[PDB]
Amino acid sequence: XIPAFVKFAYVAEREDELSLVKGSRVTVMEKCSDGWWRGSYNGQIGWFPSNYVLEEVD
Amino acid sequence: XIPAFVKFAYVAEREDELSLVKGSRVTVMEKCSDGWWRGSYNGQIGWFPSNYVLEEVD
Amino acid sequence: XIPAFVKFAYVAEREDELSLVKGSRVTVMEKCSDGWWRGSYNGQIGWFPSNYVLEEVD
Amino acid sequence: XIPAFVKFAYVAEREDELSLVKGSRVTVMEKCSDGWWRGSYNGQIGWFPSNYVLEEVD
Ligand SMILES: [Zn+2]
Ligand SMILES: [Zn+2]
Ligand SMILES: [Zn+2]
Ligand SMILES: [Zn+2]
Ligand SMILES: [Zn+2]
Ligand SMILES: [Zn+2]
Ligand SMILES: [Zn+2]
Ligand SMILES: [Zn+2]
Ligand SMILES: [Zn+2]
Ligand SMILES: [Zn+2]
Repeated sequence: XIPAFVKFAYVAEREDELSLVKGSRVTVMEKCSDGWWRGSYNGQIGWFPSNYVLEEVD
Repeated sequence: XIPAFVKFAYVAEREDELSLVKGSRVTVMEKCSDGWWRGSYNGQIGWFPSNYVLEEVD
Repeated sequence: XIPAFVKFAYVAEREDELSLVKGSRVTVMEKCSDGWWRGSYNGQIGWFPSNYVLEEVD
Repeated sequence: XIPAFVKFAYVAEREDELSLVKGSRVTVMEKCSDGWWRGSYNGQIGWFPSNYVLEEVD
């Protein structure tokens, strides 16, 4: 599975979305061609807009 | 928007799924990395598993 | 199935939501305890917040 | 939040579904008029069909 870093804060707006905390690491489980990604953070799973994060370049 | 052709029949199992008629042409609007695609057929819009279809860009 | 009248305009904000036009009639197919309802209007199906509509009293 | 007890085992068939262990207690957070309920069990959150469970308010 694929890690990404939160560049911008995101407050979940629907119950199946994941709130993103600026500076944290999320695990991306799934990508959609429309730019919504599904991932996990701190025991929570859900959808977020991909342009709030940047995939880790290791 | 992209055409795909139905190889195997698929009965919608959830309310947001599209039933696929064998041999028919569907318009794929969206693709997700877990193999679910979203498309339309004869007025209807829904998700379906991509291993039941075959993409065209021929 | 159960008709309702749109009291307030709603512009769909996710792809599985239904835009509501002020004054139109929607068919409600499903209600959720959190207040999201699923219905159809003019060949479109999707979710909307129930407090934008009023169930028809006939 | 409301307890329900699992009568029949259920294997999650979609990524947003909850697997139900027979005999276990789940917390139902939400109910939809088509018979899908959303609940939690041992850290996990997901949808499941309500005819596999039995509500308590005893
Ligand atoms: Zn927004
Ligand atoms: Zn999408
Ligand atoms: Zn790194
Ligand atoms: Zn199936
Ligand atoms: Zn998926
Ligand atoms: Zn809103
Ligand atoms: Zn809900
Ligand atoms: Zn009337
Ligand atoms: Zn099933
Ligand atoms: Zn439903």
